[PDB]
Amino acid sequence: KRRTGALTLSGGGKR
Amino acid sequence: PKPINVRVTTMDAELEFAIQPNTTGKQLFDQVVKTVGLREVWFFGLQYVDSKGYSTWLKLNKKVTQQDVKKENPLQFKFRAKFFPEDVSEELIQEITQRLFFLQVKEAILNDEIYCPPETAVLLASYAVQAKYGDYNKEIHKPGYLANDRLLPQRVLEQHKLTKEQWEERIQNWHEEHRGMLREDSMMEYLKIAQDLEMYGVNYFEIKNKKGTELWLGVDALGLNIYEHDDKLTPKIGFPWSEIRNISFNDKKFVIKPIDKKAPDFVFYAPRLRINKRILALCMGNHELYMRRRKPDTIEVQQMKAQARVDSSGRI
Repeated sequence: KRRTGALTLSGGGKR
Repeated sequence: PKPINVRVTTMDAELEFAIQPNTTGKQLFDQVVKTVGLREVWFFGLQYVDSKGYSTWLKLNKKVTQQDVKKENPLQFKFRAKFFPEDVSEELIQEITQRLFFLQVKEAILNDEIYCPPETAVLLASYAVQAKYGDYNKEIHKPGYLANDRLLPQRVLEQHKLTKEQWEERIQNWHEEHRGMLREDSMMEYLKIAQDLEMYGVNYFEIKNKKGTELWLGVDALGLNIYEHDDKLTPKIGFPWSEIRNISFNDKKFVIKPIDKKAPDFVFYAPRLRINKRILALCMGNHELYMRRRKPDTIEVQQMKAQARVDSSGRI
């Protein structure tokens, strides 16, 4: 099983 | 442990392999790339249709059998380009790589998948006509030589009025001007034009807002885009990578939180959970490459573009 998910873009993390 | 037959088609070639219960997406890909002789792999992927009709990319990491590939004799895959560069001119380095994009984009336009106005069309066709036949020469290329060639999208044939010959005559005029144009340039010149098309490089998805209105969520090289169901050309709301902070999703709900907190959060709804995971999947990909293309060139890439400069330079 696998339902949720997210990707942080602009977050000062990746530059 | 009988093997599972598989068919992978390149743009201009058919490959037939044999897989297993636990052959990863990676393995398959790695092999296809090897057998084809393709190096700039970060642009491609194997495409297919799932049990429930949708098109999608094979996940490299999870197993080939262990994803909804439509159950049919030879599993059907299309080694087709997955991500498009921001400028076809200086990102597509090798002849082969340059190539498959040209052919892939051509088909798409000829199948009305990527819209194209009649003029731009005729010009594009002229470039392919240059790339296939070479220089126009009348002595051999008399009238109607483009009779047996597929050249224009259908939408500009059914919705217009010329005969096939007239149309041909236009391609013909343009063809005459592209003289002394090698096929490498003829092909690139094609792509340069095409990449400025409204639909070029966009992945479309079927969705709805909260009300229940039909909408298109597009994922391209620069970010997201929400289109009005009747206008797949003009974005009604764009979400560039830099204006988004974080993208997330629950079963059928998807949210786009803007980097600007004074701004509201956007939410659209997807038909099946699989689509939201696929949307996020593409967002990682493009974004990933959107950054890799704003940082210095990898050494490998360096020697590529280098070794490439010598393959079109000259001699004495």
